[PDB]
Amino acid sequence: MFNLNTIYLSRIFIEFNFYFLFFLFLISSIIFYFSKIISIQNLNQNSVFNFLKLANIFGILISFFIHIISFWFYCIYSYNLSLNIFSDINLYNSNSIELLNNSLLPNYFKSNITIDFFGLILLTLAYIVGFVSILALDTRLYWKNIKYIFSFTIFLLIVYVYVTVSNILLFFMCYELLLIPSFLIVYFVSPSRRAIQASLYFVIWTQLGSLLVLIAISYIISITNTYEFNDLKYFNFTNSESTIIIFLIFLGFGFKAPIWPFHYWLTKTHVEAPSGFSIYLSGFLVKTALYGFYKFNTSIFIDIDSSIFIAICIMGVVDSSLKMWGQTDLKKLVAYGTIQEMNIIYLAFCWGDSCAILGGILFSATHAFLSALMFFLVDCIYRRYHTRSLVEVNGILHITPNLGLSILFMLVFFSGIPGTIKFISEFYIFSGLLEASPFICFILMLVANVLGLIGFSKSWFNATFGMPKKNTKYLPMDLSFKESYIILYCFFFLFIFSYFSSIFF
Amino acid sequence: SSMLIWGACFGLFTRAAACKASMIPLTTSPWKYPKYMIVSAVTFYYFDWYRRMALEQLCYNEEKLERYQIRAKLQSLKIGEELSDAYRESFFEHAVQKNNI
Amino acid sequence: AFGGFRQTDNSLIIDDRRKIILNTRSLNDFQQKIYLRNFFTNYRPDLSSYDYFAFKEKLRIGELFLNEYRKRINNEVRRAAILTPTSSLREKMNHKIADQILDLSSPHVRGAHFQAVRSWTDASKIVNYVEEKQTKINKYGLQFPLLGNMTEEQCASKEDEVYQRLLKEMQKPPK
Amino acid sequence: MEFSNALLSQTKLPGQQYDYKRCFQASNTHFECLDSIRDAYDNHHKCPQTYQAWQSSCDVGIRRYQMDNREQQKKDQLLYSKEQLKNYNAAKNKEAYGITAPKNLSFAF
Amino acid sequence: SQTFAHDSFLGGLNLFKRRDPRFVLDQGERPPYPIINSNSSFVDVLSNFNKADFGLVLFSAAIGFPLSRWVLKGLTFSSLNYRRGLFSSVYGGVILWGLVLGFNNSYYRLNGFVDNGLVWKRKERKLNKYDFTSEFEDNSFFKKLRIRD
Amino acid sequence: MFLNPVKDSEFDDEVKGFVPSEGEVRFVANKNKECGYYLQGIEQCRRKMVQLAGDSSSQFHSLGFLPCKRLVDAHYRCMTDDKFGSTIEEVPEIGLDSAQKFFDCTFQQLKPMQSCRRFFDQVVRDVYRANG
Amino acid sequence: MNIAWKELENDAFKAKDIAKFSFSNASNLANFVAESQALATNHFNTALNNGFNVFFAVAGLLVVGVLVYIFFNSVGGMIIRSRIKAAQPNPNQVKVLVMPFVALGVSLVISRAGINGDDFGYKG
Amino acid sequence: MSIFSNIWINNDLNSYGLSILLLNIINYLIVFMLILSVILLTNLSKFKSLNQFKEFNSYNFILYSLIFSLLSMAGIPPLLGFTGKFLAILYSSFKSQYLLILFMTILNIFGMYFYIQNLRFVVKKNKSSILNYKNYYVNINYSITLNIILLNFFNFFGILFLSDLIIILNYISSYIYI
Ligand SMILES: CCCCCCCCCCCCCCCCCC(=O)OC[C@H](COP(=O)(O)OCCN)OC(=O)CCCCCCCCCCCCCCCCC
Repeated sequence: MFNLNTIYLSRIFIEFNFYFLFFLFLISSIIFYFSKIISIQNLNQNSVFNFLKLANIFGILISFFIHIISFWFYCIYSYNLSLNIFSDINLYNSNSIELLNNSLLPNYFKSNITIDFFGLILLTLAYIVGFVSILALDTRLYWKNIKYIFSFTIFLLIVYVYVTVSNILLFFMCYELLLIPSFLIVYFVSPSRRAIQASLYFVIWTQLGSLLVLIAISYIISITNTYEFNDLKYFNFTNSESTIIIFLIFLGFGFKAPIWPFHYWLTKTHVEAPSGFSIYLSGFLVKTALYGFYKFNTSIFIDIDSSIFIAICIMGVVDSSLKMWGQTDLKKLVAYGTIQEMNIIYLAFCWGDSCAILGGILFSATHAFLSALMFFLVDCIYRRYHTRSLVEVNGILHITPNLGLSILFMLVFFSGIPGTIKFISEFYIFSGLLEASPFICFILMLVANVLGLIGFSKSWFNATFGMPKKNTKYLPMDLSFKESYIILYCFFFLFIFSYFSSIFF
Repeated sequence: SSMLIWGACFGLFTRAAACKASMIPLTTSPWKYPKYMIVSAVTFYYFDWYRRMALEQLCYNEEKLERYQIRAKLQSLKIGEELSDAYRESFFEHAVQKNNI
Repeated sequence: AFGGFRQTDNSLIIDDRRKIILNTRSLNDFQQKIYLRNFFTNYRPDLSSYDYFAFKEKLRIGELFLNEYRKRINNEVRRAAILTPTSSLREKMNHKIADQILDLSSPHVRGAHFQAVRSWTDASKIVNYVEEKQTKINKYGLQFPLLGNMTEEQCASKEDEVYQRLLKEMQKPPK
Repeated sequence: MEFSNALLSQTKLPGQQYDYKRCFQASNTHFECLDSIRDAYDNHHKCPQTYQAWQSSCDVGIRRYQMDNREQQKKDQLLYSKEQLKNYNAAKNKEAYGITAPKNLSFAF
Repeated sequence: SQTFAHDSFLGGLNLFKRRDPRFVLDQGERPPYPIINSNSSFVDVLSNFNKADFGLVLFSAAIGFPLSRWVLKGLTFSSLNYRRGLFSSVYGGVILWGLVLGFNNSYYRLNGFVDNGLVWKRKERKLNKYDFTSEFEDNSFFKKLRIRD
Repeated sequence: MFLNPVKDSEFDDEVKGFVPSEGEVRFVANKNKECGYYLQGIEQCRRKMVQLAGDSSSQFHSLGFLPCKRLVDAHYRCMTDDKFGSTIEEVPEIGLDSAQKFFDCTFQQLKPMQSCRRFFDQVVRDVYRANG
Repeated sequence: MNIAWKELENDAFKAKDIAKFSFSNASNLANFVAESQALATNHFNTALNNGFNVFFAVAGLLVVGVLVYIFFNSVGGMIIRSRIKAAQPNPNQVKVLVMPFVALGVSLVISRAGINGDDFGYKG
Repeated sequence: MSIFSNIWINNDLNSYGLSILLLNIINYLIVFMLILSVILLTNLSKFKSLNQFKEFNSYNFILYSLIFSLLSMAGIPPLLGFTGKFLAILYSSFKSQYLLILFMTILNIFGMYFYIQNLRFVVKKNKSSILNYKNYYVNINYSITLNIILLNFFNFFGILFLSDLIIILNYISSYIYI
């Protein structure tokens, strides 16, 4: 009983959600600019900043809500579309349906909107992680730097255009557009003094990766004078060009999604960056490298052996997981966990368009929520005890017990109890790897799920237990409602997304 | 959209941005607001005409550049290729048929 | 317009069809397309873009179908284990069930693997199997809500066709 | 350079000047002696006196440019007309306001 | 399109009306108007002066006053004599530029590059294959600046 | 489609699949790549002719789809490597039914030019299977 | 350029060829030029209008519900909120409870009606 | 540039590279003039050593204008300086020069660090106070401010209007041989 109404519902919702967000951003920006002369906080009760804050929060939430309904529409649409071509067995008829255009708004950037499952998963992750991160940045924004309240709406708009285009050039441009806001946030909002050099490291590594990706994109564009993913079906690349392109895109996207030899920038940036932006960087930003690579991996025929890339990813996993024991800073430990699971996800895209991509797609969201939760816990500890080092804080239980309980439950979920999506993603990827490489699968499993887990658990257990004897005059209070609800929502999302529709994945 | 209105909108926001950047209040020197829109509207309106008129001459130029490329290719042939059967007929067409002057 | 990349290796190319001799390092954009980029990248290059999309979807459904076969035989084994005591389960299971279990093993059925390594002929055979099942179930109109989308008008015509076919099959003599 | 007739035609001897009035008068007279009889390939021997005047009046570079322009004009005339060109230009400028969509699931290739 | 009549005070405005954005024609390309004197000398251009070049000079004389005043707005530490002399110098320079423009206009009319009141016996047929400006000009002021859109 | 009817079947419409030879797939793919220009022109010609005399009052309404016939010939020749005939009417006895199916599915039933390619390809496949 | 109807006559072509190159009936040609062989432009326009209305209603109801929820439950601490609600007259409490739920539930109901096809006429 | 039966068909413009070079030169000049206008607003005697980039930390217009000018010089994607380098790499790939691409990549990354190194020196303890005084008060120029406003607009959003500049530059470059 699928008809045209659902098709047009899905398309209209996809386009109109973007225009909703854009009009919110434009109105709030106009109000901010034209209300005062200098555009800085007035430090009184009637500051425009207040309104702006609410506006931004409002919009994201509302857009997310619309997105959810929008997302559901797509699912049904996609499902039935497949059916409409699976059951067309008569040789005389063919599915020839041509749609119209909405008469209210123009197509942004003169392009036709096309969407896929992994793009909408990325958009949902952007929505949720941006909401959490902007909630975790209230205290950092103050006199003379309130403008960066607008950063996450800009991120949402850019990622929307990124995921809703079949233009490979606009794809690359939207991928490139994400650097300036990130650098500005690290430069102007971070409180630590060491963050000035960390931003430079972030910029230089990420831009080297972007330069490699740019070389590959220029290669593809010049050889095939086209900007559509479809036209690549009618042009063949020789062995040399295919090898050059695959190496360039792998290295360039592995600079951002940190492969083994390039994670120094990520470690420094997480150690020095503000907590909210750290949540955004681990939860969502690195995933932008997985998406683009996937697209460029799937549109080209490559006739090379993926053993070198698989070995690089596995070396990343082993190197990151072996370094967890000797970490006393909790934020660095969370960064290393992020590195190991990012490399695990990046491994799943080393077999092309095979069924290995489903585990990677699910584990991207799994890591997004796990990293958001871990960095939020680190932020709570840092704001409570004014430190994030095991040698300075322990016995988080017995004083503010809710934080300790959250730490222990986070450890359980990271260990991967069979009731959540971490176990599902591990099962997918490890089944495929065991069939593809048994000894490699065993080695990777032992290194990741035992040694790294033991180091992680030692560093986190020692902080939770003990006696907080040092400074009783300055000991803090327990969690607030905001932090409790954020942690509970992360747990709930993991457990309940273990129940998503099986048509996908 | 109209280029005249787009230019007028450009001048309006340019003046307000200049007032903010100089830390002078808005509503200061108000007569500059209509002047900026008038100047900016005429400026971008002429550019719209010039860019369209440059495409026309560029397209007509490529017709002449079409002829130059063919003759440059024949003159850049390596020696011994002029009478080769791959280029012999095309070379003779320009040397003989195009001797119409 | 499609372009190309200048080649470097020096090697003679013999075109017996056009009766010409070329060099790999002196190929223009068009000659590179018909001499170096002519290889196939599909299971069935003879199909159009629409036809290969249908073929690919049918192949995915066929892999899922073989996986479903294995799941069904496993569930039958579980039912036999619950319903039949071990004093006679092995012999009954050895009758007709063990062979089917071994028929749907790792090479024949993809299972939990990343990819089913099939040649183009194997993919064609799987797609043909799926299409045979479809033709069997389509002539009875069994796939309206579950695996299809017909209008109200088409439903009445389909019902009339299926009714006539069922009448024709019933009045035939037994084989 | 070194390949364009346009840049070579601008190269002249010292103390060499062109009388454009006489050259264009002779060229117009010759092209009106032609264009009354129409051929796919222009035959100057059918207009001998005007051909001689044109050769003695115009420089070699000017004559080469004139022949190239005449060939281009003859090629263009056989293919296009004013009304269909106007209609095509209007249609192209009208569809420029819209967008271009991919042709998903094609048939031709 | 229609151009200003020559040998009249508004003839110089035809300098701003063009058919193509080209600076110059090709070596063998025919000028838009018949040629009066291809190989003109200095006195040939002077003898061709008429009301249009004098109108160019008059326009230079009119517009030179605000330009000279605008230049003079930048003077400091000056006396009346120096200010008056500098104003006279700037005004005379603008007059000289107007005379140069009139000389160029007369030369162009002699060569046939601009409207000189003559028409070719045979029109050079042109097929408007590429057209991005006809309707835009017809719905604008720019139809005045274009000849045969 | 690559299903053959089952003869002496217990029920009415039972089919069995088959896979073409590697030579047939190669030939069809190469000819489709080398002759897709004619295929696109048929789609454009078919739509263009109706746009000019779709009404029955037009002067040349009687001719119908005649000029596109030329394209239909060229494609055929291309798809047959000029080894059989200059026009589709010279197709051998095998594949003649598929030619009628293509003509019915292309003009009498103005179907999207997705199903019509299947019948022309069937003509080519039948000719390839018969001859060599 | 050479694909036209000038110099084309039925004399050259044989009848059978003409029979396979003749136009279909008027209805088929009209459906072909209008591209309405399966669905009509009226169907498409109605679907666009319904999608427009559904999106506007859903977005408006969602924003109204969330604004009223935030502005009714963001007045202070728990005791302050309890005192304010107790001071509120009965209709005001009824409104500040009910109507955000009404807006959000109506948005969800509209979405559910959007995803379900219950207008199909092959029932019974 | 192929031939079929003595008919030549070419899909190459042959004058694109000159237009690309002109675009690179013009973009560099625009960004350079932006940063020099920012300098010319201020008191010139303060900028002697490289660490004195801190002197640009006076008020939000100067600081952000120079931060974005430096990022544009470094070739950061959104800004104007990126487009010229991107088109240079595209033209090099079109001309099939991978060694030139590699050497330009090395030069680009080293120069990018050379540019962004000064963003660390901009950090200052307090406001710099780098403005000239006139009539007892700081002299803030409005005309140079408006010029910087226009240059900032075309630095931020010049990638949207780059097509027209490319059209004009190719039109100019098409006259080279004709
Ligand atoms: C209210 C509305 C009423 C109705 C509308 C009324 C409108 C009336 C006013 C408009 C008409 C007035 C007359 C025409 C405008 C004045 C002349 C002018 O601006 O000319 C632009 C100039 C012309 O050159 P062109 O014609 O190409 O010359 C070749 C042979 N003629 O063109 C050029 O110089 C060519 C381009 C030069 C190179 C540009 C590209 C490279 C540089 C790009 C970046 C520039 C950045 C800044 C550089 C410094 C300049 C500020």
